[PDB]
Amino acid sequence: EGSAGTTLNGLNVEGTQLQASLKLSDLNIATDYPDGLGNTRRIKQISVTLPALLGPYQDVRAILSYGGSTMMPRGCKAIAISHGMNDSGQFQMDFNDAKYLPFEGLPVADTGTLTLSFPGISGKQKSLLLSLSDIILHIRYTIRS
Amino acid sequence: LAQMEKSYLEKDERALEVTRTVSLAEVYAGLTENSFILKDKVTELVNAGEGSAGTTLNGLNVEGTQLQASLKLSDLNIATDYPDGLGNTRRIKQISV
Amino acid sequence: AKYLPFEGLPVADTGTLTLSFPGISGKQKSLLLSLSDIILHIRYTIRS
Amino acid sequence: YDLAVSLCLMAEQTYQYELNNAAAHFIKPGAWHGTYAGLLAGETLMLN
Repeated sequence: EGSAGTTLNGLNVEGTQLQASLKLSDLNIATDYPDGLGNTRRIKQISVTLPALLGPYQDVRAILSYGGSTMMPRGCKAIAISHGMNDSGQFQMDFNDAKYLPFEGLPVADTGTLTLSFPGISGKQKSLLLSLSDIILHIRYTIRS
Repeated sequence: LAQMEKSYLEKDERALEVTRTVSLAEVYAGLTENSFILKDKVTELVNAGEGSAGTTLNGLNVEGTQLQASLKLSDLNIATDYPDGLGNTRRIKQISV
Repeated sequence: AKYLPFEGLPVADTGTLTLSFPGISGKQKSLLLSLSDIILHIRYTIRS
Repeated sequence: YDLAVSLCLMAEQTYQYELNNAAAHFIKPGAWHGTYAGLLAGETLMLN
C-alpha cells in the first residue's frame, strides 16, 4: 500500500505495481564535468543493474520509463528489464546502431521523471523485491560542443 | 513501393524486447488438471515407452519411438506479464531451449 | 536479414508448442532418464 | 512528390533531433511550382 520519499523522487505502490522514481534534474549530471567541454550533454543509453538473489532460471519484470515532455522519437521512451544485470531492453546491445537506442537524446539535465516500475508486487515477484539490495542505473551520455 | 516504404517508416517504432524463461516442471506441476511432476513421469514414460501424462496439448505423450512434451501458449499468459499500456502487439522474436 | 525461427508468433495464441525427442528407447534412453526439466527462453517484443 | 518531400522532412526532423537545433530549416516551402507542372522539384529537393 505505502509510499516512500517525496513525489517524483521516491517509491510508490499502485495496486499490484511498485514503482521507484527519479528526477534527472536532481542528479546534477550536467555539472560532473566542467562546462568548457560542451553544453549539449545528452543521454546515449541507459542500462539497469538489479543485484538481487535471482533464483534458478528466474525472470525479472521491470519497466524503466520516462515521464516528461521531451520528444524521444518513438518507443525508445521505455525499456523492459529481464536480465537484471547491466541490461537495456535490447537483445545484443549495439552502439552505432542504425536506429536510435532507447533514451537516446534525453537532455541529461531536464526536469523529467525516470520511473522504474515492477509488475506483480505480491504475486510472482514478492521474493525478488524482498531480496533487492538496490537499483543501479548506468546512464551513458555524450558531452558535445 | 514508396507509399509502402513511407507507411513503414511512419509506423516502425523501436521495441520492448522481453525474454521469458518457461520451465515445463513449473507448468506441468501447476496445471490443476492431471498435473504431475516432470522428473518422475519422464522416467515412467521412458522405462515403459507407451504412456502419456497430463491433458492433451499440455502434457507428455509417447508416439512409437518418440517422446514429445507439449505446451499451449494461451495457458502461459505471457500477454499479461506486463501492463497493457505499453502495447498490444506482443509477438515472439525468438525461442531457445 | 532473414526471419528467426518462431518470429512473429503472437505470444497469446491458442497454438501448440511441442518439443519431441527422437529415439526414446535407443540412443537417447539415458539422456531422457537424466533430464531434470525442459526450459524455454521465449524472447518476444512488446510493440504498440 | 508528396512522398519524397515527406521523406525529406523526415530526414530534416532527425537532423533537428541529432544536432540539438529545432529551428534548422533546410527544406523550404515551395519546389512544386504548379504552373510549370511541378518540374524541377527534385532538383530543388536535392539542393536542400
